[PDB]
Amino acid sequence: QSSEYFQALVNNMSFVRYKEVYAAAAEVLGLILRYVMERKNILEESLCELVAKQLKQHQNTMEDKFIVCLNKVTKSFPPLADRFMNAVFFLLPKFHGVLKTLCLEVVLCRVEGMTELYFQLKSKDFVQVMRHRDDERQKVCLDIIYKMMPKLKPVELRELLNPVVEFVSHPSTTCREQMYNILMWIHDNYRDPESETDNDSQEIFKLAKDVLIQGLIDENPGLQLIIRNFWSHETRLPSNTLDRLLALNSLYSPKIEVHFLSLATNFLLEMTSHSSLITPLQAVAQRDPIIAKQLFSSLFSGILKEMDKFKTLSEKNNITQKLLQDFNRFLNTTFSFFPPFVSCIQDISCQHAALLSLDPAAVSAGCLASLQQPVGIRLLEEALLR
Amino acid sequence: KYSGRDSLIFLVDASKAMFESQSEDELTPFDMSIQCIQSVYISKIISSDRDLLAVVFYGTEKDKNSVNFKNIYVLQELDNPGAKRILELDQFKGQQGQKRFQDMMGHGSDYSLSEVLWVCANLFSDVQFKMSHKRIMLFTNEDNPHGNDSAKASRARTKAGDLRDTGIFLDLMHLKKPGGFDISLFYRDIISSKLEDLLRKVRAKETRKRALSRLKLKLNKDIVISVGIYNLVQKALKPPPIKLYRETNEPVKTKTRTFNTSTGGLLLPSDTKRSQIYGSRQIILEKEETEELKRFDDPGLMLMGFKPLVLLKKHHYLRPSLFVYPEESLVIGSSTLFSALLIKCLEKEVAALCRYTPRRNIPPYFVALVPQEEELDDQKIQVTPPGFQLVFLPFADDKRKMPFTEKIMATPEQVGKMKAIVEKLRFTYRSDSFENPVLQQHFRNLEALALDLMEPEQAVDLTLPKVEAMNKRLGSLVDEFKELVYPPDY
DNA sequence: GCATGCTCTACTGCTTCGATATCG
DNA sequence: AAGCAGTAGAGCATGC
Repeated sequence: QSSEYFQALVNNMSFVRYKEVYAAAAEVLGLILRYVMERKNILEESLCELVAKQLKQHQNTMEDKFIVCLNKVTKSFPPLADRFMNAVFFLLPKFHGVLKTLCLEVVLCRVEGMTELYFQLKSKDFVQVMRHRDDERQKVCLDIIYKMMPKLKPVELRELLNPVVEFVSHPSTTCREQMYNILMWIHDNYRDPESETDNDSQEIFKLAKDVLIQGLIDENPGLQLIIRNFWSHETRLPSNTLDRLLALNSLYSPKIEVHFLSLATNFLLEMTSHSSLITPLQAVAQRDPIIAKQLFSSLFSGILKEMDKFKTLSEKNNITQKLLQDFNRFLNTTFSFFPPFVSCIQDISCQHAALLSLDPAAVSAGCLASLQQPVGIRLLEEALLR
Repeated sequence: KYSGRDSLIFLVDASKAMFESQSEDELTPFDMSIQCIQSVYISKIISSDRDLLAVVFYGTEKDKNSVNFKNIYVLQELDNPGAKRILELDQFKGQQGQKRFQDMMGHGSDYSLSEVLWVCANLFSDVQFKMSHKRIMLFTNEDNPHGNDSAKASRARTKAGDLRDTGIFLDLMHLKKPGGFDISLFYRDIISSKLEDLLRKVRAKETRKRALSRLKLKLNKDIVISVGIYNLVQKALKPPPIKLYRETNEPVKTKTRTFNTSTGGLLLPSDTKRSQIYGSRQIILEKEETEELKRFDDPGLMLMGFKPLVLLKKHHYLRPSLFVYPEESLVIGSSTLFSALLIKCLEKEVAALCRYTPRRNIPPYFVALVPQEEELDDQKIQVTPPGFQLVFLPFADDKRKMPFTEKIMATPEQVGKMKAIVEKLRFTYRSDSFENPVLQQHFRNLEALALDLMEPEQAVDLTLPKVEAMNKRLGSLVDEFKELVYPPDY
């Protein structure tokens, strides 16, 4: 009958000397408990109580075997650490090695539904074990933070975000994949769109507009197709014809200038609707800088040549004064000047009597350090004429 | 476990009227609590000097805690009893200390709830060691501290239940707001007055437990049994006198050599031999030779007959007496053979006789194994454990010879007087408490240097006779017992 | 063909410290 | 004695 067989099994859990019997005993106990949980018609009220009484017998005599068996029962049974949740938090600054990974493996499961979490995790110095060179700890400790975002106030999220975005210089694409997975929500639901709210609710959006722009030069393609299809989404970069060209100035960020021209024509060239030669041009631009510079410098004046039909007389002045402002911003902002980009802006400005009066204090210190002096000399002389 | 350590957190309730004099000019409970805490530290700094002892005041005005709550001020952290900790802490004695605590932290606030027990749990969790005892000493006098808000009562009993789960237990040492124990209130929900243990009773003790030898008793040649030879009365004495440099205040780390062979130089273990002189002729030998001339047997116990408990007179003893117990590193069943041997040796009142060689090279020695059956009671008065006991036995030049040839008879006019005298002086023995004057005053004298209060402190010695209370208690029969039959008469 | 690479547990020793014999 | 820590060395899987 069903009163001694289970007792013999849970009693053989206590045979705690040899590795294979009690760990697999805990695992098969998790299987039995899960089958009788989802299959409710058979009772579980004896068995869950029996195995939990065994674990409460376990935890004070020896603790390593307690956390091992609780880890393996929770490997397929969530709700059986509620009775031990203060015990595992009591144990958490006591375990190193693989066992700290084991405790964190436990604590991931019973979060989504738990209140008042960040106090305990802040007490157990979480932001000093989110910054140690193991890999699996650092993957699991970020998968909890993808779960406990929508329970925090922005007073603490700006304390979490300061070492979680130290992970762009990390190896191991799953870890950085998590770190670009949390910022994708912190951008999409904190857009603070002129709402007059807070300085931290506008400051985390600044530091999350930093990393979704520095993450376009990652060393793992196949990942960056995700970030490109994020950034090339309708009403996320405005996709009419010309507004995308204007908005491409907004995501400049001088950590990516070495790739800026190829990225700009890529976002501009994706929205086609010719097939035989456009696709090798997209292919050939992002390999060599000079033909890419030529391609952006022709696309710019192509759209500005079409714009003189539409977009009436005041709007021409508005768009052109904004563009002049942006190019001034570029020359003042750049930190290590890229020559076939500095030449590209001072080559696309010189051919318009609306963008000429640029910044002669900026053109000079730009082209004495970019070593592209004869495009600047021609720009100032085309200015001093007319 | 053997290398296990215990832990204690002093949680002080200095909030509302405990900082007041209770409008009583008789005793102040803040200074009473700080005196009790000083007594605990000042005893366990030589009694049990490795446990963990922390001091935490709550209900204060400021705050100091690593989760950063309010009204809660931890003062020190879990560590040894230290002279710095007590010289820091005794600045809160008396009214001068009341004012100094007022200006240093202040007093009075709406004190906490569950959050102070949360601070205690985050104080215990940090320690990476093996905690064996988890106790909290609460010094409070109010007994309905949240008697206007039931949500805080329910959350406090919930958090105390979750502190009871992981293995933390509190014993609130009750201060005397009504003096007598008349607060028969409902504080049963949290707990698992008398202060004399914390006050006086332990000025010179220690705590330890080892086994001293693990030997094996062989009966014929092949029947072996394994016994641990415990020691139970050990003659504690004063610790070794560390050497110290004068100026830099550090140990000296001495070193030792041997030379000057009528040449100087420097020597080794091999160049020199051992020697003796006997009148006229000199012997020389090696160190292995003088260590091997006392070499008989192997370590263990050797069964050499049986005897009942009637020949041994307790005139005959030589050393203290050890205690042999059936350990568990030969077989599961040496306990059973010892239990059978115990039962038979006790019921036929027979005692074993053995030879006993203590360690790897010692001459053998005859012992006698006397059984002992345990005694416990209703309330677990575990006064004896069940097991066997060594008694040593002398050999030859132990027993000397007296002059001894004197035998004079007295007169029986004194026996009833002396029976009345010894019935006058009759007290039922003792169980404890006959402590050591020399070690005791050495403890107090060492207190009076690193604590340097005034002078050598109290030094009563409970081993002196009180002739002033003996004379009146006996009465005026001293003269009649002095000269009933016999005058000295000069 | 043996030449290499890789993995878990019993034999050796370490260190504290309490006791014990022994010297002075 | 009481406990920890290392590791030497014999036993699992694939190589000019």
